[PDB]
Amino acid sequence: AINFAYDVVDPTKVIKSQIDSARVSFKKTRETANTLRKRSLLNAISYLNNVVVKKECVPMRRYARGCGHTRQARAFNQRKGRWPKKSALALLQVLENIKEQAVEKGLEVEKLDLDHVQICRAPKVFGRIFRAHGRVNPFNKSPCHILVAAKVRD
Amino acid sequence: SKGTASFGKKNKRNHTLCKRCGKMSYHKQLRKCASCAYPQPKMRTPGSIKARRRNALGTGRMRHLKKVIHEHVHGKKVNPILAAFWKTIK
Amino acid sequence: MQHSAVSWGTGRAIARCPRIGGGGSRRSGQGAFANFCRKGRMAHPTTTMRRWCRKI
Amino acid sequence: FSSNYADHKIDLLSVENKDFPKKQKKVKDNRDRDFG
RNA sequence: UACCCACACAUGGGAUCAAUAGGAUACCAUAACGAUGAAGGUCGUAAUAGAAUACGAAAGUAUUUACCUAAUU
RNA sequence: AUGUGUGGAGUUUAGCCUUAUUUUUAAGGACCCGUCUUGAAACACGGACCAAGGAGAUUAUAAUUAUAGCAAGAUAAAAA
RNA sequence: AUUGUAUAACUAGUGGGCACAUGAUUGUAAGAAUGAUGUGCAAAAAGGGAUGAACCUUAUGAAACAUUAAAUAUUCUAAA
RNA sequence: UAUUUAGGUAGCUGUGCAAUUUGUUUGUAUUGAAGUAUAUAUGUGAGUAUAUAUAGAAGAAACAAAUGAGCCGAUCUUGGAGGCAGUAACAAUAUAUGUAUAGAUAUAGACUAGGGUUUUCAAUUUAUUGAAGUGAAUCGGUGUUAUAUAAAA
RNA sequence: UUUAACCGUACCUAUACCGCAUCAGGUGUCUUUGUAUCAUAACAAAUAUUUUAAAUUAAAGUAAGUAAGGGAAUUCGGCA
RNA sequence: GAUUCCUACUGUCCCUACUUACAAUUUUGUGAAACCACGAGACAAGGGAACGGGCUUGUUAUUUAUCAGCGGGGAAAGAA
Ligand SMILES: [Mg+2]
Ligand SMILES: [Mg+2]
Ligand SMILES: [Mg+2]
Ligand SMILES: [Mg+2]
Ligand SMILES: [Mg+2]
Ligand SMILES: [Mg+2]
Ligand SMILES: [Mg+2]
Ligand SMILES: [Mg+2]
Ligand SMILES: [Mg+2]
Ligand SMILES: [Mg+2]
Ligand SMILES: [Mg+2]
Ligand SMILES: [Mg+2]
Ligand SMILES: [Mg+2]
Ligand SMILES: [Mg+2]
Ligand SMILES: [Mg+2]
Ligand SMILES: [Mg+2]
Ligand SMILES: [Mg+2]
Ligand SMILES: [Mg+2]
Ligand SMILES: [Mg+2]
Ligand SMILES: [Mg+2]
Ligand SMILES: [Mg+2]
Ligand SMILES: [Mg+2]
Ligand SMILES: [Mg+2]
Ligand SMILES: [Mg+2]
Ligand SMILES: [Mg+2]
Ligand SMILES: [Mg+2]
Ligand SMILES: [Mg+2]
Ligand SMILES: [Mg+2]
Ligand SMILES: [Mg+2]
Ligand SMILES: [Mg+2]
Ligand SMILES: [Mg+2]
Ligand SMILES: [Mg+2]
Ligand SMILES: [Mg+2]
Ligand SMILES: [Mg+2]
Ligand SMILES: [Mg+2]
Ligand SMILES: [Mg+2]
Ligand SMILES: [Mg+2]
Ligand SMILES: [Mg+2]
Ligand SMILES: [Zn+2]
Repeated sequence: AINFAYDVVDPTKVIKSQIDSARVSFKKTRETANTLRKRSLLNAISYLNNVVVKKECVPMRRYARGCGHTRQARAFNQRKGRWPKKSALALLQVLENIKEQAVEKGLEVEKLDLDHVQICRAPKVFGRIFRAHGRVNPFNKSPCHILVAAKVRD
Repeated sequence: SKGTASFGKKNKRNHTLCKRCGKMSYHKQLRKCASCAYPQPKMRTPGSIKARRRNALGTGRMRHLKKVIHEHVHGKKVNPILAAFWKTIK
Repeated sequence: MQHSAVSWGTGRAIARCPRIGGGGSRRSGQGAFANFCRKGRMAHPTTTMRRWCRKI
Repeated sequence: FSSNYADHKIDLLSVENKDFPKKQKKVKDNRDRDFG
């Protein structure tokens, strides 16, 4: 029951969807979703399938220390790029669910646009490891919340 | 070695159950309990101050002393067949 | 003052205050027997020796 | 608004052993300028 | 694009304030165990039973009281 | 300790004090606090960050100062 | 020259010091060691010696205006 | 009527602000008390007063009293969460149709000590729940002793 | 011959034991096929497990090979 | 076991060169630790607690915000 930080001016023609505490790493889904805003919904699903088959890359901007250079990141005027698998499959499941509510409410699929995309941190899940000389160190992981809203064009 | 290589050789068990106390502290070669000292009649004095808390009088069931306290406050109900008989004693 | 703690000493990159010995739980290794320790007794404990009445 | 069924969703089984792995012991038990 | 600042809205965590079938101290009464088998322990009994709690083959609501136990042909 | 949206500066210099409607700049001043030490910004020690906790109180016996009741006398000793 | 002088009672900190000017003892000599008289830093602001615990002018609440001391007047930097 | 006095480490004395509880007097509150977050005024200063949003049940002032009575530090105690950093360190056999055709690494199987349902099956995804399963005159113990408590070889 | 009482009979031998662990360590006894002119070493049977990133191109590492002519001149020492 | 000399032998050396595998360089998945007064660019001389990253006079860097190496310094980290 995470609330949205989106301010809705028209209650009709706004579609929201949500996944809470997904089991994907936080720093990698933040890197993929930075360029999804102000796009058509049809261009987004075509773009995310090219990341899985390694034909388009993701430009690392915030957390980017130690990433290999490539030539596919010239489209963003960048010099770093990577292709995360598991982060793209979690975002693809959200965009299909938006497409199903549009045909149930009878809206037109081509006219939609992505408007509000934010993710945030989540409570941890703890773990363990056993190192040399008999010492024990933590081995925990960090999930995230995913929030996406779609709006029709004018 | 003294460390990891010698902990594989520990597969012999020395202490077993006791009859009187119920702990696993009865030596099978020395033939003596390490907590209650079983073959002696009197029980062993405990080792510390906290050890008197763990098995004192009153943490058990008190199958008899619950009755004896209850006849102190309220009177004892008598059997009428037994009450008539005791008056016929010399 | 119920426990049986003792200081470990120097040479371990740790403070001097008395530590709970033993093992096997989250409790073992914590401080005790001081007024600035959690679940420790306070310095200068109150008592019933205090004068309760005055004389006029 | 609404959450859906997914294979990347959380589990209630993992939360049981997670708090079990969160309680242990925190602390446990040729030099410089050498001459004879 | 990254780095910095200002404002508005959402995550993370359990501090502050208010409550309370819990504790601490002083005083008054009692000061009742056991071979007629004590204190303590092990195993069993619920129509669908695990923890806790009560109870002994008469067993999960005025009598009975399984086996060790001072345990005693 | 982080996320989203809007607005603003520059790439040659963090934060602070004084004076100025050229206040996301200009001119002057200005080494990091606590502590032993004749002497610390020191190539002397402690301190990565927030919340809550944390150290001259009590008793007996003496003495000086201030105050109250009675005064050649003064007093709630145990008890009734 | 001084409007007071004199007398009692109670109680804290300190007992590792260093520097400048004048003059000495030991030592080849030392930012070395140890005594004598005065004033300082320790515990003392602002201005000047580019910078410096002790050198030179100089007595202490918050400000504004005029006059000097120590030191300076090609430029950084107020002033032939 | 300071035309005279005013710096200050160790140290001594005076006037004042903050917190919890007790006796007496005065007063507030469901058209909204205590807490918290932003502004404004006021005090040399410890601090105080008011305004707006949120929340939902009790709190303030004066004259006197009792102290467990005011933190940046102690390699201080307990909890929560950073940078370094998605960095070190570990895991990654072939087939257009397959309950098969091939490749690759490792000798294998029984009694005792230790473990105790991990056994088998069904349903749902080295997990969770529920049923079923151990049959002895001739296989072990129970027997004798090791020169006043001893053998599963 | 309603004669032969009482207790244990599932499963694991190392990813079902002990070393805080699905740890290159440790742990009593026995059995095990074929070629192998002393044997050893080695290979094959038997039985049990196992699914999908790139590559003629770095430097410096951990292992294994080869070297014209000279033959201890290297070095504390023919250490390797 | 400790020490010296002859014969054979050799990349120990003159003086180094070439080939292969595994880690490393490139991709996906699981995902830590030591350390941290502030570190916002680096030097020459000065004085100073007599060997400054910061103080005083001088000389100076800058690729859209990188990637892979290296061991001069941080009187580098461990242990009152
Ligand atoms: Mg790298
Ligand atoms: Mg490891
Ligand atoms: Mg170990
Ligand atoms: Mg042995
Ligand atoms: Mg023995
Ligand atoms: Mg306590
Ligand atoms: Mg300056
Ligand atoms: Mg000194
Ligand atoms: Mg120095
Ligand atoms: Mg040092
Ligand atoms: Mg430190
Ligand atoms: Mg506090
Ligand atoms: Mg001093
Ligand atoms: Mg001065
Ligand atoms: Mg000079
Ligand atoms: Mg001029
Ligand atoms: Mg003063
Ligand atoms: Mg206190
Ligand atoms: Mg604090
Ligand atoms: Mg302090
Ligand atoms: Mg901590
Ligand atoms: Mg690997
Ligand atoms: Mg099972
Ligand atoms: Mg069987
Ligand atoms: Mg069997
Ligand atoms: Mg074995
Ligand atoms: Mg093993
Ligand atoms: Mg290569
Ligand atoms: Mg050769
Ligand atoms: Mg040759
Ligand atoms: Mg030679
Ligand atoms: Mg030579
Ligand atoms: Mg050799
Ligand atoms: Mg490789
Ligand atoms: Mg320099
Ligand atoms: Mg010098
Ligand atoms: Mg680098
Ligand atoms: Mg020392
Ligand atoms: Zn016993």
